[PDB]
Amino acid sequence: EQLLLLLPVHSEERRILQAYCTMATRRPEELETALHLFLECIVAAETDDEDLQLLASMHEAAAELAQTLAFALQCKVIHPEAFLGLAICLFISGQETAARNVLARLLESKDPIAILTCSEDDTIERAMLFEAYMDTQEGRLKDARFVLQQVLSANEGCSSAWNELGLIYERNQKHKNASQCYQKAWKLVQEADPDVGYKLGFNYLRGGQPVKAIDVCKRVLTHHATYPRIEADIMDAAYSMLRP
Amino acid sequence: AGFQAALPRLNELDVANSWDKLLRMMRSEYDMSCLTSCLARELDEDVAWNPEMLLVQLTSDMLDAAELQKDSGEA
Amino acid sequence: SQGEGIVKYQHTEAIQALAHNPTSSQLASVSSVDWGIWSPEQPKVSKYSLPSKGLCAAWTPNGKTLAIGMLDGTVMMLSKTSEEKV
Repeated sequence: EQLLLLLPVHSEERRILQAYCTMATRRPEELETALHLFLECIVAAETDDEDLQLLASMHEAAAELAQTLAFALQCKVIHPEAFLGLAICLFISGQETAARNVLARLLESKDPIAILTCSEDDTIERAMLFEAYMDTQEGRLKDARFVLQQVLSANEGCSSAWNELGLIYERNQKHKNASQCYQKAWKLVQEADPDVGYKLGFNYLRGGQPVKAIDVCKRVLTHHATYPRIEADIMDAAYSMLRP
Repeated sequence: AGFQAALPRLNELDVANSWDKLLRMMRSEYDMSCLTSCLARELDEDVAWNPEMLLVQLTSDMLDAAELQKDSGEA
Repeated sequence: SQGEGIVKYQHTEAIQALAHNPTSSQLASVSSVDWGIWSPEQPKVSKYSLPSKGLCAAWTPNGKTLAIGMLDGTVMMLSKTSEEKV
């Protein structure tokens, strides 16, 4: 938010990123303020105590501007990033069905040419990632794999997509290709992510290669030492089953 | 479970970026960014300058600036 | 040295370390159940319980004390000469 106050007030990017910063806090009242901010964004698109003081004042301004849901459902999907922000606000706040509706409305535009774009804008790709996340909670995975294969054919560096396909492989017990794509993800990440490192170490543990698991967990800790559940779930068993 | 990486503080990225404070008041109404392309990156401190030591420091800094690129060996 | 086995004696589940005293001929094996003391004169080895399986072992150059390296960190001065443990 300290950086966000550097943005022009009239800029659309500031207006949507303000809602993003408010929804980041995960606070339900902040979620409501962000939701109303995003609804205002889509409607408008259709047609050192001083720094803390500024932070507080912008928080109050968002609160009072928060004091239109059918407008999202019915209007033309002209502003995609605001649609994505609204959808993730709906998902975090708890309403999964409305998030499904709004994001399906966003991605019925192109569903592909849009992903194959060599552009800085990646809102469409992030929408694909969110759709994979939502489908992973539905009990079905075939359409999630469909989306992941699409985005990875378009974008080979999508480390999160590799992570998700590895995870659904782990559900399918297909562990060799899961480990292969996890190694792909680990290479792309440059060994600097706690979650793909965590699951890679767990796969090594299940694969019975505790030296590799120790290497992965040591990289996780030398980069993100505060990640929980890493040592007590991987390192202890790797030490225990290093020499059976 | 949720985990958020520890990223550097804004003042860690630059020590003399106090304009971050100043620019956060004027922008309360609209954008004046064409006036703010003039603020110096650093700021002067309260020190004393010996002529010979200052010249030696300037020469050493320019030599280090040259040698930082010269370490790659590109020519 | 030539390749003739002297004796082939089993342990309970697994063996971890082998330590030879530079002074005396007999060695000490570190295994799953406990550390066994096999000697050429006495094939009988006493068996006792340990919290878990050890990792490493080290004898003193004069043969005073034996140190057992353990995963949980318990290094015990279990020496036959002195029953005291540090």
